[PDB]
Amino acid sequence: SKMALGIKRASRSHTYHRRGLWAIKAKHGGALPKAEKPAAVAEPKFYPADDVKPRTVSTRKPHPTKLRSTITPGTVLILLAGRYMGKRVVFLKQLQSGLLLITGPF
Amino acid sequence: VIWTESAFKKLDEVYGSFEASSSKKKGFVLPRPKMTNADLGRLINSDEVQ
Amino acid sequence: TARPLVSVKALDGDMATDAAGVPMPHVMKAPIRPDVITFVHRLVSCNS
Amino acid sequence: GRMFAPTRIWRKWHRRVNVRLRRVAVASALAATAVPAIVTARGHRIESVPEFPLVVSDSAEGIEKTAQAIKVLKQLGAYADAEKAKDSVGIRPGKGKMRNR
Amino acid sequence: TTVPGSLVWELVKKNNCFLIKQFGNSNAKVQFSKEPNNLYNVHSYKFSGLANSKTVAVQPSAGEDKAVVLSTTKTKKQNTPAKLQHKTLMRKEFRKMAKSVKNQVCDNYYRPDLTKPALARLSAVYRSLQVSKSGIKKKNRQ
Amino acid sequence: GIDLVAGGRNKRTKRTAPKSDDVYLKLLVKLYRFLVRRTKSQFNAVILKRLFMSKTNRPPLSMRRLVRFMEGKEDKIAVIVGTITDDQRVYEIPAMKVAALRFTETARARIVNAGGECLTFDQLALRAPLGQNTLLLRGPKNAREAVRHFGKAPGVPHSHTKPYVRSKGRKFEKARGRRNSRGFKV
Amino acid sequence: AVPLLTRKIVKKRVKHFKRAHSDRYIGLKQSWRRPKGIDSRVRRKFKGCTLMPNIGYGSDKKTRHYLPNKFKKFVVHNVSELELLMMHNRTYCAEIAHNVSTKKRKDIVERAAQLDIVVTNKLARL
RNA sequence: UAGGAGGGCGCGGCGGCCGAUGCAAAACCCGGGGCGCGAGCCCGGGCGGAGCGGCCGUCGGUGCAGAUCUUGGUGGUAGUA
RNA sequence: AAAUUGCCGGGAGGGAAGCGGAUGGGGGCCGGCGAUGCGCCCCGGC
Ligand SMILES: [Mg+2]
Ligand SMILES: [Mg+2]
Ligand SMILES: [Mg+2]
Ligand SMILES: [Mg+2]
Ligand SMILES: [Mg+2]
Ligand SMILES: [Mg+2]
Ligand SMILES: [Mg+2]
Ligand SMILES: [Mg+2]
Ligand SMILES: [Mg+2]
Ligand SMILES: [Mg+2]
Ligand SMILES: [Mg+2]
Repeated sequence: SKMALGIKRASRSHTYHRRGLWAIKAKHGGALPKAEKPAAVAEPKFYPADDVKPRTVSTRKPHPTKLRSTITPGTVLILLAGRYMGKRVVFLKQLQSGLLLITGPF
Repeated sequence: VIWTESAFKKLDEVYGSFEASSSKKKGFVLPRPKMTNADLGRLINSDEVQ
Repeated sequence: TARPLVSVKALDGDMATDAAGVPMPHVMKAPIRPDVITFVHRLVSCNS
Repeated sequence: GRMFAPTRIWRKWHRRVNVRLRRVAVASALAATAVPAIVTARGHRIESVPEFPLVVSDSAEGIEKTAQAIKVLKQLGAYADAEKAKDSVGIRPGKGKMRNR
Repeated sequence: TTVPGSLVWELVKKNNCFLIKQFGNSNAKVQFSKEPNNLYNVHSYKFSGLANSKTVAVQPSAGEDKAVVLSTTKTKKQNTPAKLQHKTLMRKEFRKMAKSVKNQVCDNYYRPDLTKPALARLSAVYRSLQVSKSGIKKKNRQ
Repeated sequence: GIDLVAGGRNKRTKRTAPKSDDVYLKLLVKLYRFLVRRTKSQFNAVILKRLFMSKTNRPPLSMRRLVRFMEGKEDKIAVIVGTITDDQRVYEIPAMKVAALRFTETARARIVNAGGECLTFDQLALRAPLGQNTLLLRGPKNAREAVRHFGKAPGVPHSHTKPYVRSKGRKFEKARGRRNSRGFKV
Repeated sequence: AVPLLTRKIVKKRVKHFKRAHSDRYIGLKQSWRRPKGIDSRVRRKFKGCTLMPNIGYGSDKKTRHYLPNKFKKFVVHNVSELELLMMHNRTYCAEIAHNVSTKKRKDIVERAAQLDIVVTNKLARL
């Protein structure tokens, strides 16, 4: 259902819901809030010759890696590279970075 | 060029002006340019053009 | 009836005078013309 | 042997320019000097010269010696330029340094 | 500049005594102009110290420490070369000095063109003076 | 591959900038690049494309013909991208306002003493940036003496081309091919 | 002293364009000359013969004329011609001219180290 | 291909501009590092021991692989007939 | 200077050598060949 998901996500109304513009019509009365002018530091320590460009605090929020269909907490894996190749381990749980977490047990 | 006053006060008696027979040199009037005022600033930024 | 006035410089050991600026010549206001100057200088220099 | 097409004395050593075109050129040579920006861009050291186009009194006409001439150029701002001319002197590189140049 | 800025540009764009061009007239050509009253020492009509009425020069000074000269041309005194340049020798701290350069370059509408470049040359000049005083402590390659 | 003559790229050629390296005329070129770009006035486009000319595409236009072309149209400003040369074969000339690249000091004296106005193109671009009330004139192109010697051949029938002869006379291209009594009549 | 360049330099060809037949003869230099022959299989471009330069072998315009330093070079003869690189040292690299004394190179390199201008000849002649 | 045109590289001067040079110039050599699609250019090392460049303009006895090309030198031939 | 030759060190060779495009193995070579700094913050003086 990749493309049905594409449309269902792509609806204008469903984008209103997803961005949650209600509860943004809640806080600032009956309207969408204004925005203001940050960055009033006014204290540059040094002036580069090249046209300046600031650090990228990356706003893109990538998807999580999809754990394979044939992986279940409790599945006996087969390691394939590194010092434990051939070793059979038991999969504990696919952790928050995306990598699998396994145990021998030792 | 460093002019003395005597020379500088007879430049115009040598070269003349935009007038026939002004000069000491026959058959010559000062060349006139192809623009009276070549300040593209005031051209491109004056009221009429802008 | 108004042209710029070029101030003269006297020297040390100069008599005081009630003099004014020398009015600017027109040949000092003629067009500046580099293609003609390089043409004519190329041909005038061949002549010696 | 020879050289190919040996040069001959009847090449066109002198060229002619219209007398009015010489006059145009010399007028536009004058008209460009009255500009400090082009006098500078042409290479002269003009940073203490008082005013352009620079003029001195006629009492300059009466001097005799070059000590006096340098004394005169001190008042004006051009002795820096004379100094540039005098310290730049050198031997002309190439086959020029043997042909009386 | 009796004749206007544009005409002096069109007259000196191709050979001027302050221009250093190398590597030939090909695509390799490198062009810098080295007059004092040019900021990036780029040879172009924006920056040029000869093709302009209004130019801002920022130089590390003659024998003396931490003193930066900021000079601006006077628009009206063009035909009086000795009296064409308004120079001020500021030895204050960096922030005060930069406030002064904004005052003299941007906030008086003298020439907002060079609001950024003049402060960039101010940065580079001021640190050049610092290091001429202390020596190399950082390598600044990272 | 693909079927094109010269890869489809334009084989005609026009001036896109004057060969003349005259500083004032490059400045005019700049000014009219700006006017044509921001202004959309076809008149300024024409002034542009005519600054990008030779001198034999810009023949002089004389007072006699200029007065012919401005009898009774003196709220309109004449614009000749070329030269204006006077004419002693004219006696009364209207007080007339004209813009042109050059004025011979006799033509300009003639016009000024007629009481008109003698413009250059920088003055014109102020009071007619779009070409309001303007009268765009060219000179006679095929009037040059060299233009006679062009066309079909001097000696093919039904052609009146001038031949290149080092002197007019009886002995210079009059005998065979110029009369039935010697051979044939061209 | 840190490069402005943010674009990897890829070259479409590193090997030189030597003159065809410079190998068999000694009098023929290595500097390319286009074969103008009528039966020259180099000019007729048979596969297997020394390739000629085209324009297609051009390098990218923003990554042109950068040394592996990732700076465009500029040859300086003296400190005056060096001090014009203060506001370019993130894209230009000063090289001292090959015929300067070491007394003047010490001055150039002294000044460059403080103005923070990258140089490739600060260990030349010492 | 023949042929044409445009933009460039290079050589030797001349008028100007910017400089380098006994702390080592010119020239020449290198398995040295580069830049350019390319003519070429920049730097390092060495020998060398006195002059040389780069830019704009301008010019000319200016670019070599051939001509049973000119001159000079040197090979294999050959320690052979 | 070059063609040409000698010695010294290395490389390879079943009736040519040389050249072009791939990398692989040898050498010779490059430290601008490749970094160690940025902000905050606490003194202790400058
Ligand atoms: Mg002889
Ligand atoms: Mg195709
Ligand atoms: Mg007939
Ligand atoms: Mg054939
Ligand atoms: Mg010859
Ligand atoms: Mg000669
Ligand atoms: Mg030969
Ligand atoms: Mg040898
Ligand atoms: Mg051996
Ligand atoms: Mg091979
Ligand atoms: Mg290899």
